[PDB]
Parts: sequence; structure tokens; C-alpha cells
Amino acid sequence: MNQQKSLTLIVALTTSYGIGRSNSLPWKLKKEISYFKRVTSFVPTFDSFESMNVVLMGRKTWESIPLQFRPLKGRINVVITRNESLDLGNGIHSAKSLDHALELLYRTYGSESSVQINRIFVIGGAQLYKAAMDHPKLDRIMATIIYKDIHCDVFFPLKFRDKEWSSVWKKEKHSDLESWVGTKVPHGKINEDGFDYEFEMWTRDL
Ligand SMILES: COc1ccc(OCCc2ccccc2)cc1Cc1cnc2nc(N)nc(N)c2c1C
Repeated sequence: MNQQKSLTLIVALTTSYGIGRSNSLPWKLKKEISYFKRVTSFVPTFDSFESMNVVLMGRKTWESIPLQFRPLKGRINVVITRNESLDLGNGIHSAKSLDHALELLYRTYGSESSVQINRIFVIGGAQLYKAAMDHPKLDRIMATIIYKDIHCDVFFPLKFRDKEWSSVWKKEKHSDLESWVGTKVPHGKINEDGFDYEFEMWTRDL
């Protein structure tokens, strides 16, 4: 045991693979954020007495999130940092890598435990995205594609939507996206604050 479950990466990015600027996101999309909350939060139903999803994130993403929203509620938060800091505080959870995080989670949230783990999401940092992309259990990318090359200075590390990666990563039908996420999701382009964007789900075989 340690690799029972696959990982899912969730990310909002520009057609240039832009994901961030200054330790923020150079867009403010309140319906996007709300999709993120619903996806990372949703647990199939018979399960939802025991079950919680996990969000894994890098230190600077943790720092990036406005203090009033940390830890992300109704999810198990784990911050991944090669320098066991710290910063705690409210109950929460550090590991020096993706695999140390998974080991900590499996130790902490066992069959015995009152809380059980449902799905595990990597929610960013560029650096943790790169670790997740290299991990043999990552098989799923929930991507919000922002159709505007907004200036960014932090980039998603692998062009998964590009021709070079297209025998590995496949974009799924929208009905399958709605299935996975268990609700209606808007199809096609959405316009908030002068940006068109759309939700995609991509997968690869393990
Ligand atoms: C600065 O990154 C923020 C900033 C604020 C924020 O607010 C959550 C609380 C809230 C609730 C209700 C309204 C407003 C705020 C969450 C994030 C992380 C985020 C956002 N979209 C995200 N979207 C995608 N596609 N992927 C992510 N990984 C992601 C991630 C990590």
C-alpha cells in the first residue's frame, strides 16, 4: 500500500500555459473559483459520511490563498515544502514531497479512521505541478482554459494540450466531465470580466 489511488491535477491556465504572475492569478473569475471549490469538494453520496477529498499544494500556493480561505474547507489540506517550516496552523499538514504526503495521508486516514480519503487533488504550484506530471499515479487533469494570453510569469510545466503530447493526453467528452464531477457543468465558452474560458478534462493511461 501507498499507491492505491490515482491523483488528479486541477489548474486554470492560458492558451500559452500561463498559470500565475506575482504569487497571484492575473484574473479574478468568481465562477471559475466556484467550479474549483465544487470539483475539489465533491464526494459521491453513500460515501459522504466518512469521505473527504484531499488538496495538495505547494507553500507559495498556500501563501497565495487569502488567509480567510485557508485551510480550504471541507477538504484535507496538505502543504508540500522541502523545508519542514513551519506555519501550521489550524489542524494542518505538511510533507516534503508528493510521495511523503501520500504516505502521511495513508498513515493518518486509515481504515480505522473516522475520516476516510476520497479523491486526491494537486492544486498547484508550478513546482508541484511538475512533480505531479512526473508521478506515475497522475492520470487526470481538470483544466480551465482561459482564451487570452494574459501576461504571466509562472507557467504550467508540460504542454499537455499540444500535438507533441496528444498520444498521451486525451481530452474527454463533456458528458464524461459532468459525470466525473457529478453535476451539470457549463459547456463551451464562459465570459467573466472580458475573458472567454472553458472547462476541460484530460486523461492519460497509467
Ligand atoms: C489565488 O488562488 C486562490 C485564490 C482564492 C481562492 O479562493 C478560494 C475561496 C473563495 C471562495 C469563494 C469565492 C472566492 C474565493 C482560491 C485560490 C486557489 C485556486 C483558485 N482557482 C483555481 N482554479 C483552478 N482551475 N485550479 C486551481 N488549482 C485553483 C486554485 C488553487
